[PDB]
Amino acid sequence: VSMTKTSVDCTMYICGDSTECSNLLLQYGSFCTQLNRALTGIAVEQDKNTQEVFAQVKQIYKTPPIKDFGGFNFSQILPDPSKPSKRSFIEDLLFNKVTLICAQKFNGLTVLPPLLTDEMIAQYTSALLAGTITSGWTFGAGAALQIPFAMQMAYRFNGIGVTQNVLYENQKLIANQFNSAIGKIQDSLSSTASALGKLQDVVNQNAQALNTLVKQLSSNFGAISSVLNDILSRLDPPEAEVQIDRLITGRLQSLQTYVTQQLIRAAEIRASANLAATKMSECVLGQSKRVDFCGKGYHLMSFPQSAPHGVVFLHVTY
Amino acid sequence: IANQFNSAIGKIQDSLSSTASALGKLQDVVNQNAQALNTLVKQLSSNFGAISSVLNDILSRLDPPEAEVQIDRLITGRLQSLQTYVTQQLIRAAEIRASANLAATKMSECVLGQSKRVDFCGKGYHLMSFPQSAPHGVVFLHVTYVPAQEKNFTTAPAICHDGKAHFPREGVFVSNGTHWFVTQRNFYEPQIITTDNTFVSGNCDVVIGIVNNTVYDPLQPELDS
Amino acid sequence: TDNTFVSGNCDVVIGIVNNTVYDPLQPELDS
Amino acid sequence: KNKCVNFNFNGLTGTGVLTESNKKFLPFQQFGRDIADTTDAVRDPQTLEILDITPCSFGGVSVITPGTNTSNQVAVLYQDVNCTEVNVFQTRAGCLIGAEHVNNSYECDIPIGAGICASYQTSQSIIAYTMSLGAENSVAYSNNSIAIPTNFTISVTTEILP
Ligand SMILES: *[C@@H]1O[C@H](CO)[C@@H](O[C@@H]2O[C@H](CO)[C@@H](O)[C@H](O)[C@H]2NC(C)=O)[C@H](O)[C@H]1NC(C)=O
Ligand SMILES: *[C@@H]1O[C@H](CO)[C@@H](O[C@@H]2O[C@H](CO)[C@@H](O)[C@H](O)[C@H]2NC(C)=O)[C@H](O)[C@H]1NC(C)=O
Ligand SMILES: *[C@@H]1O[C@H](CO)[C@@H](O[C@@H]2O[C@H](CO)[C@@H](O)[C@H](O)[C@H]2NC(C)=O)[C@H](O)[C@H]1NC(C)=O
Ligand SMILES: *[C@@H]1O[C@H](CO)[C@@H](O[C@@H]2O[C@H](CO)[C@@H](O)[C@H](O)[C@H]2NC(C)=O)[C@H](O)[C@H]1NC(C)=O
Ligand SMILES: *[C@@H]1O[C@H](CO)[C@@H](O[C@@H]2O[C@H](CO)[C@@H](O)[C@H](O)[C@H]2NC(C)=O)[C@H](O)[C@H]1NC(C)=O
Ligand SMILES: *[C@@H]1O[C@H](CO)[C@@H](O[C@@H]2O[C@H](CO)[C@@H](O)[C@H](O)[C@H]2NC(C)=O)[C@H](O)[C@H]1NC(C)=O
Ligand SMILES: *[C@@H]1O[C@H](CO)[C@@H](O[C@@H]2O[C@H](CO)[C@@H](O)[C@H](O)[C@H]2NC(C)=O)[C@H](O)[C@H]1NC(C)=O
Ligand SMILES: *[C@@H]1O[C@H](CO)[C@@H](O)[C@H](O)[C@H]1NC(C)=O
Ligand SMILES: *[C@@H]1O[C@H](CO)[C@@H](O)[C@H](O)[C@H]1NC(C)=O
Ligand SMILES: *[C@@H]1O[C@H](CO)[C@@H](O)[C@H](O)[C@H]1NC(C)=O
Ligand SMILES: *[C@@H]1O[C@H](CO)[C@@H](O)[C@H](O)[C@H]1NC(C)=O
Repeated sequence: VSMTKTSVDCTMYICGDSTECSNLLLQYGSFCTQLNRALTGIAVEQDKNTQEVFAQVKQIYKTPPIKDFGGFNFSQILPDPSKPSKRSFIEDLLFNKVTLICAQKFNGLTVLPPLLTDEMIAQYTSALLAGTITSGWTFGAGAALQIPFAMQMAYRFNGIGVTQNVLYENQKLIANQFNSAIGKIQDSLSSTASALGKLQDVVNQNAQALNTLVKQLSSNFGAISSVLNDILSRLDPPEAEVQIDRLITGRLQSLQTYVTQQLIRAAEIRASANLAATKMSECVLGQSKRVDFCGKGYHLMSFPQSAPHGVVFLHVTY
Repeated sequence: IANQFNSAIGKIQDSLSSTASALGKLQDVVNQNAQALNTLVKQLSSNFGAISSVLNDILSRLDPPEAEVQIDRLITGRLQSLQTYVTQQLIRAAEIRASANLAATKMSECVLGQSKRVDFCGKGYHLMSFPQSAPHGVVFLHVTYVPAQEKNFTTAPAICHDGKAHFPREGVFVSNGTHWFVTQRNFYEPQIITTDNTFVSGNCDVVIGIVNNTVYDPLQPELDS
Repeated sequence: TDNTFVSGNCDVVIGIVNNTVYDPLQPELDS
Repeated sequence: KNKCVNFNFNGLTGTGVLTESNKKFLPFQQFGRDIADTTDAVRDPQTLEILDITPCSFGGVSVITPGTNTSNQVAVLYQDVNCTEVNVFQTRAGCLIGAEHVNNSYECDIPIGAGICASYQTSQSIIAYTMSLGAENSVAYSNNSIAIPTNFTISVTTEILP
């Protein structure tokens, strides 16, 4: 959903600590100003993605002090107030399995923090999870309406064709089927780390692009040296402007290549962010009569889970 | 519904005329293009390392073989400006085409048809959508069903009458403290429990939460005829 | 009869079989 | 040490902040470098010491102001740095001056970051407050308790797509 926000300064990156080099950069006009506005718009859209996805409601729904789950065990999906940061037992594993930046952000680029902190993003999921357990299907389309969870699985069978008489008779057997399904996910994410690799690839995609842009400063780009001050010392000021122009042109191509990828990768994330905004709407909030949109099986109700630079969906299927 | 719907249409006409920031979604698309067009034009005033940004100035000063060296500096900077513009326009169009697919999807599902998917056509249960022409885009007016007034009701998953559980064919069970009623989920309409609105499945010893009650049978009063 | 509806006849639909459909109105009249 | 200076060491030059760390170079290695081959630390040509090189303080200047039709009040924001240059307050995103920290959280107006939003309110200025996620709603839950709508409202929502 959210992609790492990075604002690269084309004043410092192109010309490190050099005024005369910056005079050569001013010869190219708005190229610096334009590349900054492109990365700025990315940082704004990534903040708009979290608002259009994570928060589907304008109210914070919380669980009552007396927790009646209808036989299921929701302690895994529901947050724990005992921890210093509010998160579910599953999201605690989601933060650990997804993990230098300090060295590169001192090179003249800036990694911007997200507008919504992980504690606030978890409260969005806490509002959606506590709502579906209590308000169920109502709160997505309007004001929250309290409904017993024992009856919140009854109409969901009526939507997939199963007569709701199966629920109330098999509710004891479904309690074992659902609780075992949640337990297998916790063991899958904790033991196997390749399930969250979709988010790790996004972080690795950014970290590789960030490392790619920084490693280009050591390149010659056709110039005699890769250091601006070294060229000014070894060559005359007019003769250095020719060598510096090769560095600036090569470093601009480094930004134009990085900014191009970031604009393309952002559209890739926004394509998945629109799906996350659509899935939370159809899967989490309501019931999906569609097939295999919420995953394999007849969809019933979905559980959103906060994750770094994304979101994890738990889809209860029949 | 007439007072609710007809006033809701007027609220939008009052919101669009008085508040101009509601259309900022489309205003940003036009501004995104203007900022891309203006940036592309302002590059011709930049020297790009050349002595001047005017072709007639370079051709009139340096030799034809000397001008090609400086003109090479302009075109290289002007290609990088034009390629960057085309790069963004291809990316900006991908944003517009992705929204056009949603516009084509909502036009069929929201406007043309009826979408059961929640909050795809907007907050509320979708009824119908009204398309409106807008510059470089489209404005959708979605008629939705939003519940307003509610009240705490005593509910049970089942009704125990003859020793067999009774389940609603459509709706849920509610009670106002007098008699158990069968009402719609989105609307409260007290109705006497009858064999036509319920179906017999299982017994009273299985379902958790079943309550004892009497189901009206229309065949019994007709026995006198 | 509460779970079924009468449409057409037995001489059209392919695959129709002969059976006895329970009618709850019958035992109530005699009892 | 511990200041922004232009240093020239042996045949190496640069600009940054010199700080002695716990790193230990090999006796035959005078200069260290990072992943990018940019020098993160040096050894003094005279005295034997390990001086980590941290670049000078820099960041983005984020101007937070209401529209020209509202007011000329401005809250300057610095990124990834404490207050150095410089109602001088500090935030999670960095040093934020011109805005007043408020414990009461309201609806987000001007986005900043790290869950912080700014607005122009009350003798009125710009305030920096924690972004509110919406009004807390505790929905009662019970086995026999249910909420069935007794009345509805038809609302027409306006969706705008290019
Ligand atoms: C739901 O699962 C949790 C798992 O932590 C249960 O909590 C504990 O589970 C362990 C076994 O893994 C027991 O030994 C403990 O006695 C349980 N209680 C505590 C306080 O740790 C929890 O009891 C299960 N049931 C519900 C409804 O939460
Ligand atoms: C349900 O709510 C609607 C409003 O959403 C009520 O309609 C209003 O009723 C009052 C009664 O005095 C009138 O003064 C208002 O002018 C009505 N407004 C509209 C938009 O018509 C309605 O009365 C409520 N009750 C029912 C049964 O619908
Ligand atoms: C709850 O619903 C019942 C059934 O609709 C209400 O009972 C009716 O009340 C009205 C007004 O007092 C009487 O005129 C009817 O004859 C009653 N019908 C029956 C069959 O009892 C009851 O008043 C409602 N409110 C309460 C107190 O539960
Ligand atoms: C609903 O009615 C049933 C009987 O049809 C009640 O179950 C009986 O409970 C008594 C003790 O109170 C036993 O002596 C009977 O043998 C039970 N009968 C059956 C059919 O098991 C049941 O308790 C009633 N429930 C309520 C809430 O009134
Ligand atoms: C149902 O059984 C009848 C025989 O009892 C099958 O054939 C019918 O026989 C009667 C005479 O007894 C004829 O008048 C009918 O024209 C025959 N055909 C039908 C369909 O009525 C009949 O084929 C059996 N139907 C099925 C589908 O099992
Ligand atoms: C019953 O309806 C009320 C309508 O407000 C629900 O709201 C509760 O109202 C009581 C009034 O004393 C408050 O004390 C509760 O704190 C309110 N709860 C919430 C979360 O708003 C109430 O939840 C409904 N259910 C009950 C328990 O009667
Ligand atoms: C749903 O039913 C259960 C069981 O009757 C309720 O839990 C009881 O609550 C009372 C009153 O505080 C206690 O005396 C009991 O020990 C509880 N019994 C069990 C089995 O837990 C529960 O309170 C009801 N619904 C809610 C959410 O309150
Ligand atoms: C160099 O001169 C300084 C003067 O203080 C002395 O301390 C040091 O031991 C000499 N040798 C080295 C290591 O440069
Ligand atoms: C500023 O905006 C307000 C609200 O739209 C308006 O009433 C006022 O006339 C505007 N003032 C100017 C100078 O435009
Ligand atoms: C800012 O102050 C905090 C708290 O004293 C300190 O931990 C941190 O190192 C400081 N950062 C900077 C950039 O000075
Ligand atoms: C916020 O709370 C702190 C700690 O209690 C207090 O020192 C401070 O005066 C409060 N500020 C405001 C604006 O209420």
